[PDB]
Amino acid sequence: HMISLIAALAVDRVIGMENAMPWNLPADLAWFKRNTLNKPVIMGRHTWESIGRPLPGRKNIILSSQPGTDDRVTWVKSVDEAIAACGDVPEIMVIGGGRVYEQFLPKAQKLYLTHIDAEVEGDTHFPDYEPDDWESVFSEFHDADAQNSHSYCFEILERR
Ligand SMILES: NC(=O)c1ccc[n+]([C@@H]2O[C@H](COP(=O)([O-])OP(=O)(O)OC[C@H]3O[C@@H](n4cnc5c(N)ncnc54)[C@H](OP(=O)(O)O)[C@@H]3O)[C@@H](O)[C@H]2O)c1
Ligand SMILES: Nc1nc(=O)c2nc(CNc3ccc(C(=O)N[C@@H](CCC(=O)O)C(=O)O)cc3)cnc2[nH]1
Repeated sequence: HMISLIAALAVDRVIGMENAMPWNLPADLAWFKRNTLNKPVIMGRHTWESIGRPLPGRKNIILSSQPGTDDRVTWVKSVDEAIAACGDVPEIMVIGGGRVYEQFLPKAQKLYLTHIDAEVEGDTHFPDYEPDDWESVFSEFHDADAQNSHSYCFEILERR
């Protein structure tokens, strides 16, 4: 199989602020849905709380060292257990946040990254990955518009 990370990064790899997303980009949330639908998604407990409900049409797997508090999703206590709980699927999507991205990046073969042209204060960052390890296989830039207040670029990287 294959482990992929998907994330949206503002300037300086900022991904979060006070457990929220510090921007509003519906085209990027649409890209997120398109690339995770019908796949298992692994997330940390903070990100589970920031989303606030199960993502429909996906197997939601939550990492936490503590007992689960919601039977609509699957709770696991370690990275290996989270991968196992995904079953035999072609692609596992890891959807953050910072702590969880850092643990799965060495296992990932593919990164789905949106680069957002936005300056935001953040307390959470995407991990600092070695660019030599990754080949860009897809890149699509979009200007800001009436629905998306920042320009953004969709990128898919495959591990070399
Ligand atoms: N822009 C994006 O693409 C994106 C993606 C996701 C999230 N975010 C932002 O990221 C921020 C949250 O990221 P975060 O780094 O603060 O927290 P996180 O990684 O979402 O969750 C961290 C928690 O997950 C659990 N956990 C992680 N690894 C574990 C392991 N190996 N074994 C057991 N439990 C484990 C622990 O929960 P316990 O404390 O219960 O043990 C830990 O406290 C929020 O601001 C969110 O908005 C942005
Ligand atoms: N590219 C990317 N952008 C993000 O905003 C993102 N966010 C997370 C974590 N946070 C969230 C927050 C909300 C939703 C969400 O509501 N998605 C719904 C609505 C899709 C839409 O609005 O178009 C979904 O069904 O996927 C997903 C992830 C993880 N990876 C990401 N990856």
